[PDB]
Amino acid sequence: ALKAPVVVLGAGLASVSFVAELRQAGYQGLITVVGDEAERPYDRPPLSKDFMAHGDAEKIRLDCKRAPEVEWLLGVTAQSFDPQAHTVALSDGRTLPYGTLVLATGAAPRALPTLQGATMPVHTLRTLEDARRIQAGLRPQSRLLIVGGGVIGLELAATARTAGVHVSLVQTKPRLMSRAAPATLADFVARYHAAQGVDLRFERSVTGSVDGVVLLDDGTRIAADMVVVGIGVLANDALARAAGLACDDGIFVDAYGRTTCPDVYALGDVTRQRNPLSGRFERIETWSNAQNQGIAVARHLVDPTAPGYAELPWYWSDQGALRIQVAGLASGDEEIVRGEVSLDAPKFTLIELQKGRIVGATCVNNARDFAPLRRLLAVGAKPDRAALADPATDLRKLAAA
Amino acid sequence: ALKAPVVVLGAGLASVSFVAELRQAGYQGLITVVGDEAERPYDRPPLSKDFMAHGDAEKIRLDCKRAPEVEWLLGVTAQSFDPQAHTVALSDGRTLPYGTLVLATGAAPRALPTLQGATMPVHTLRTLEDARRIQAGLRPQSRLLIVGGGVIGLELAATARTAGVHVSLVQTKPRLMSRAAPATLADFVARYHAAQGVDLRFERSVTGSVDGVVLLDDGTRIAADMVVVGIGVLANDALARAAGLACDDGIFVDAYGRTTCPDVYALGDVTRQRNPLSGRFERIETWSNAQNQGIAVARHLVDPTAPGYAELPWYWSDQGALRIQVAGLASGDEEIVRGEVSLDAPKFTLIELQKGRIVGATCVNNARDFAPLRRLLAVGAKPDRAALADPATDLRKLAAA
Ligand SMILES: Cc1cc2nc3c(=O)[nH]c(=O)nc-3n(C[C@H](O)[C@H](O)[C@H](O)COP(=O)(O)OP(=O)(O)OC[C@H]3O[C@@H](n4cnc5c(N)ncnc54)[C@H](O)[C@@H]3O)c2cc1C
Ligand SMILES: Cc1cc2nc3c(=O)[nH]c(=O)nc-3n(C[C@H](O)[C@H](O)[C@H](O)COP(=O)(O)OP(=O)(O)OC[C@H]3O[C@@H](n4cnc5c(N)ncnc54)[C@H](O)[C@@H]3O)c2cc1C
Repeated sequence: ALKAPVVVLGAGLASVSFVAELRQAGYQGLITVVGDEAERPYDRPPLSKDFMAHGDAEKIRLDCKRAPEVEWLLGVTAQSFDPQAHTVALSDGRTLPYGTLVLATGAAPRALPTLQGATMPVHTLRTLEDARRIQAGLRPQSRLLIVGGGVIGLELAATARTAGVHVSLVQTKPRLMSRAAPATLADFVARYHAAQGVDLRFERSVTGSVDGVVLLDDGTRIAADMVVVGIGVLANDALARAAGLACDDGIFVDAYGRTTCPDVYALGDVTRQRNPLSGRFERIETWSNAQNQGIAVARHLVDPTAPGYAELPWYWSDQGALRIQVAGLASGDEEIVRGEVSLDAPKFTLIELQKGRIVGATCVNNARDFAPLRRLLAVGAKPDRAALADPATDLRKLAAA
Repeated sequence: ALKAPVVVLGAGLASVSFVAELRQAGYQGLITVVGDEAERPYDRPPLSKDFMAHGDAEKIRLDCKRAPEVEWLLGVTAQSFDPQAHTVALSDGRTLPYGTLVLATGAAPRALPTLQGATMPVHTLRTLEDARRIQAGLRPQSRLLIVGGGVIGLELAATARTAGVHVSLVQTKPRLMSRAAPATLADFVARYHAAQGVDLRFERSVTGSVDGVVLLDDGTRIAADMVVVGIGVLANDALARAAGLACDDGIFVDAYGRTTCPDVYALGDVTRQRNPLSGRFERIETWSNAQNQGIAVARHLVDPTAPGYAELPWYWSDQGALRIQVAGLASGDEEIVRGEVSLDAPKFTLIELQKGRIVGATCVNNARDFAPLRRLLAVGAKPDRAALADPATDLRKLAAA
């Protein structure tokens, strides 16, 4: 089952969380981690947040303390693995044996085909190197165009506006945060960004670019000094595909993290896995999944009596004055709005229900509500809906009881 | 790898094909097949075709000759399996041990929620029992309503019209055969059925039924003596789900038929698997997949040097005077029409191309063209497109050369 030695491909959050849990759970055999970035393992959420603003990479490193006795091969790329021979081929000419192989290779930004031959700066934002490159171009009064209205693009928009950068944003869908964000939240977020001076363009797509100017499918133009593309990510599943594992923009895994290849597991952004709320497979793209799935897979490898991964999805986003938290599903058959939705000191909570059962929640500038809502969500609570609306109600009381 | 004894759950085409290939490839260990239907293994395509018309089940049995030394437990249901203990629990109180378990449990017709409490005959068409029940109600001059415009519904429509039954058909999508059929084919097929007296209703859905009359979402009614629902199927993946395998309306498998659980494989209609043409995972619902995937998985179990499953998708449908064959993808960036599309002695070929490469083909009443087209499709041929259109061209010549 858990056969030594353990080899993990990728040295991001999922990998670090996994190897720390292996050690904490009592596994004492070899652990070797192969990471292609020549960087002390680091967390990505700061890259479009405080790092983009203040630039200190020594504030964003992951804690590998709970992972003693691990050899981290940084700056080296796993090029293939042979699941029959139980070996991994590295870019430095070495080969690693494994008893258990764990693919934690994450995902990479999708390129925008229409900007392939661009002769102006076009960047994506995934790595520390990416963040440093973008930051170097955030000149005050310069013009930035962001393609894509997902959370990372919006976080960059906010950061850029704070830095005195003019920002335009092109979104093909009619709303921001089209993936896993309630419409009510998305509409409010657009109003917020518009009020901060972001030039939002909905239902437009980029058709190309010429001499520092981007072209749109409504026949118009947007001049910019830099483009940052953020239209989503694609799983880094090439090694799995080549080795014969089941993959489709993501490695399919069960709740134990098992791939279709015996002795090969996968975790984090690279996986396509069951969302327990929808009961469908999806590629989850969140910090909490990377950490939680890594921990759960490790725990069950060391102790097979442990349950499989079962945590429900959630994320957060920091966009200027908006501290956004979202859990579960973006929609059901009912939304309850707790508080007023207003640009004047924004503070509200949304609750999504399905036939009376909580299936999702949102908090904007209300961290205290979010924890009890996630507990109610976890057990599929069916609370009195007037109480959920009634601002006199205390959610922590409800969650404990 | 291939560990004896072998246990297969399900006794349909995929199972029979798999166990016959195990024997032909030289595996001599135990094989036991558990089949819930108390029927000599039989093929399903005749059920909406010649069987529905002539009623002789002894013309539709599968050949288990190439599968000697197999114990077939007919009329018994596998209730669960324990992948740790390597056992299967049967409905008759017995337990089977396995070295290799193969899930070939197929799929079952989706029920129509709006007809759940119906007080008129409502059937689906999957099994021999289903076919016999429907056939018993095909009284001449009776009225049949079919819900769903997939191939099986259309085959039943044709059979019913031939039997003198009045037929109406409700399809929610704007075209028939919305799944994997080129629009050009679908439009022609509608014209054909309309000309044979089928009352087609597009872009309508069933909202309910009252006293022998079905209600539609345009506020209208259709009276019928029998409803046959054919809005698709759902994978029979309950045992896999309960045992912890990765599933999502279908058991995920790689090209070797491996599930996420070691020593457990899956084949046929129950699987979600890579379509090599699209490069995406899909649940394939075809006779050729059931046979071909079963054979390929068996071959590779006995001989691990054999390639994984690699066949490209295709199916056929017999609808009255229309002998339809479809291979590959329903669309690309180009369609070439070979011949005239006409209700007067229908006979034509479609070819779908993507950047010059053949990615799909259709033949209506032209079996001789279909085989060379599938060969061109298999190697991704990029033939001269004027020649593909030019009716003077011989496709068999092209395929050999
Ligand atoms: C800018 C940014 C902001 C974000 N903000 C938030 C947030 O506020 N909240 C939130 O919920 N989530 C956020 N996320 C998402 C989050 O960070 C991811 O879900 C998380 O990084 C996934 O971790 P991972 O370990 O699975 O993958 P990764 O972090 O991508 O780590 C995988 C590593 O493996 C490497 N690798 C790939 N292939 C190979 C190979 N063949 N050999 C060796 N190494 C390889 C990769 O280069 C990478 O270093 C953000 C992400 C970004 C980029
Ligand atoms: C009416 C009809 C017409 C068709 N026409 C065509 C056609 O012209 N061309 C074409 O390409 N395809 C056609 N098909 C599709 C085709 O027949 C299927 O793709 C094929 O039957 C799939 O084979 P299978 O072995 O995977 O599944 P199945 O045939 O469904 O066999 C699975 C068996 O396992 C049984 N089972 C399920 N669970 C258990 C359990 N727990 N224990 C024991 N047994 C279990 C099932 O009841 C079933 O008997 C048609 C299908 C139907 C129903």
